[PDB]
Amino acid sequence: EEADDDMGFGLFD
Repeated sequence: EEADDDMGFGLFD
């Protein structure tokens, strides 16, 4: 899955 756009926390982590 593509999600390497600066993101990762309490939401989809």
